[PDB]
Amino acid sequence: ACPSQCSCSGTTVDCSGKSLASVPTGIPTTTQVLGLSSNQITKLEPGVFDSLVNLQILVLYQNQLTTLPAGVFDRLINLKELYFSNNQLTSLPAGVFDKLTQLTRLELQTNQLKSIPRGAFDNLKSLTNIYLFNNPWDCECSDILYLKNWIVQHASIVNPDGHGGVDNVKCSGTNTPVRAVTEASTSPSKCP
Amino acid sequence: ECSVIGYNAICINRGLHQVPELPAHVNYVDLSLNSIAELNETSFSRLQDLQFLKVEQQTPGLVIRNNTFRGLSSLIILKLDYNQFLQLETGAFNGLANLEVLTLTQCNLDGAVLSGNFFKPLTSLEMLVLRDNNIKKIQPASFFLNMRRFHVLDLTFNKVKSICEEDLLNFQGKHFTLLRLSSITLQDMNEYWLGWEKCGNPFKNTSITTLDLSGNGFKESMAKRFFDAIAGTKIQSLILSNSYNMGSSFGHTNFKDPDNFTFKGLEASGVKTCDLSKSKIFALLKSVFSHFTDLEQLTLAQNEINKIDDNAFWGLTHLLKLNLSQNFLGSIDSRMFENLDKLEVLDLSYNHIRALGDQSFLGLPNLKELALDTNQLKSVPDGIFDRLTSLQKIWLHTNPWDCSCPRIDYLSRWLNKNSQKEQGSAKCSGSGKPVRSIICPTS
Ligand SMILES: *[C@@H]1O[C@H](CO)[C@@H](O[C@@H]2O[C@H](CO)[C@@H](O)[C@H](O)[C@H]2NC(C)=O)[C@H](O)[C@H]1NC(C)=O
Ligand SMILES: *[C@@H]1O[C@H](CO)[C@@H](O[C@@H]2O[C@H](CO)[C@@H](O)[C@H](O)[C@H]2NC(C)=O)[C@H](O)[C@H]1NC(C)=O
Ligand SMILES: *[C@@H]1O[C@H](CO)[C@@H](O)[C@H](O)[C@H]1NC(C)=O
Ligand SMILES: *[C@@H]1O[C@H](CO)[C@@H](O)[C@H](O)[C@H]1NC(C)=O
Repeated sequence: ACPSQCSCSGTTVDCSGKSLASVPTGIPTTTQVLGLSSNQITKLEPGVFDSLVNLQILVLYQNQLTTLPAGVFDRLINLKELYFSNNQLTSLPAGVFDKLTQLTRLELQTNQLKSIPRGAFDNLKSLTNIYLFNNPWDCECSDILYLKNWIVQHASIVNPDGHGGVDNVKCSGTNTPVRAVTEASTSPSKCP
Repeated sequence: ECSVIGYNAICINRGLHQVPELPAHVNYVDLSLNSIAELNETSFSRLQDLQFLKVEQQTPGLVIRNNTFRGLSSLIILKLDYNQFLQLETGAFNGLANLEVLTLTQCNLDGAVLSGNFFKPLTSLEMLVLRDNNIKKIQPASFFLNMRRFHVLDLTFNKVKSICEEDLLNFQGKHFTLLRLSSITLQDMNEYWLGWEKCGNPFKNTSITTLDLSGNGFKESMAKRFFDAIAGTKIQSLILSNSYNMGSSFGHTNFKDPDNFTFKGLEASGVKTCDLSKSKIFALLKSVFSHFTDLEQLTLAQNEINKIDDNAFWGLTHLLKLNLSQNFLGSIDSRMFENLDKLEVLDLSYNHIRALGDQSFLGLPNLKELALDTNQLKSVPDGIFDRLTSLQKIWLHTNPWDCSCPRIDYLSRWLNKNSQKEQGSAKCSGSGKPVRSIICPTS
């Protein structure tokens, strides 16, 4: 059956625009597409998605997420598309995307990320589209070197389809491209 | 560029300026967050199997031309929310005779969307969401008389001037499962308004399962006139939470608490649950709820309640649940909960309670659940719980229990004998040991 606040069609469950403060319970394990956009979800419970092993699309844009719980996506090995735009993410947990071998689209634009943890994207072998613009990247901090090295190596998949490209990943305050920062200009002491 | 998975087509944020080519068998399509400036009849020509379609939040000014959806006889759900300055031709929804759900939240729409012929083709419509638009008056056109399964309407966050009988004429005969009129202000319907008599009964010949009127101020003088006006309307659940003008508030003179006349108009409504939480009620006056003779659940949580007068609960012969959590009762006595013989659940948590009177819970033989947690109780009178013979659950934790002997003798023994009923764990202040574990050397 379909969750109360949600609308279901085939393997799609849309719980969008329902003023939800949390993820609805009783979501069928056969769910391939789960829509939770445009709600008031402020936090995700650890392992809330473990049941949904068939999930290929998870939509969470326009909520109030400040961070994620560790390993929250590790059961979702079939995940293809992940939407996080317009939240308040200030940091990502180490290895949240490590299991997402088939992920082609990762959408992280318009958040509050200062940095990306080392090797966070390394396991994403299928990644076709990643959006990283509109984030206050701390270029004075030395932890940004991973993001720098990664986007300069995979620039073709960064902010494509006229979203600015790799140059639209900009530094906080100076508005300089992140790919252009030097290791000498950064420092471990300027890391919050 | 869309992601196709079975019968699902995901086209979110693809920079699209028109509907893309998709396999002709898909029945769920999400085109949200693109730059489609206009939808017309050619837009969904190759998608006649559509059951669920979202075209939310295009760049401002999306235009939907006549017969855009002509041919989509399988379309059940259509979501078009967050299209700023949405432009609808009057035949925009031609052919959607089987549509059940339409959502048009935050599209800068006005009242003509209900009074004009926009929804005329929607003969199967059941649920209409019109949140956060510019609808100043609710005036459904006459074809709504023939919409036999229309039963859910959401108009939250529209600045509605007023609601009157002649406005809602074409909703008469309907039974709504949900009529959500939350935070709609009703600025004209104040205590001075000359239009009250002419207003009549907006809900004449209309029944409602859940009437949500939360966030509308509802000063006592206004509530009284409003419920006098809709007297006799069958309502099963009444929601009046966040009535920020309701109640006299903490030590004040301007506004009044409700009294025995305030809700008299709901006398014959058959109300089963009533939510008056998050308002500013200071005192419960006598017979204030005496017209809720069918009421089974009542929450008054998060008000400013300092006082419960004699016979405040007079007439509540069927009430099973009373929520008084997050108020300022400070102390409980026997008189306060008279007239609640059938009560099964009582929440007195978060009330700064420092004293329970001797016979506080005497007239509640059917009480199953009693919450007294998160107060300031150091002690209870001996025998305070002995007549609660139906009791199944009790909360006593987060209180500064004084575990000196023999003061704690009754409670420690009672909590031990009834350990299966205690939810959470009452603790001695100081030592931190469970009160249930204390054995006094004497008694
Ligand atoms: C879009 O459709 C509406 C309604 O189907 C059209 O308006 C009607 O036009 C007929 C004439 O063919 C009039 O007799 C009706 O009175 C009109 N209805 C209303 C509510 O005005 C409208 O002309 C169409 N617009 C376009 C551009 O095709
Ligand atoms: C009485 O109403 C209060 C407030 O509406 C309810 O409080 C909730 O209680 C749960 C657990 O008891 C908490 O997790 C929520 O955070 C509380 N909500 C708020 C807004 O504080 C309370 O549950 C109700 N009591 C009963 C018996 O139904
Ligand atoms: C319908 O819209 C498409 C895309 O906006 C446009 O190319 C086409 O000319 C339109 N056709 C009509 C008949 O309006
Ligand atoms: C409206 O009035 C008619 C005739 O008096 C009655 O049969 C019908 O049940 C009423 N409908 C509602 C919803 O009250």
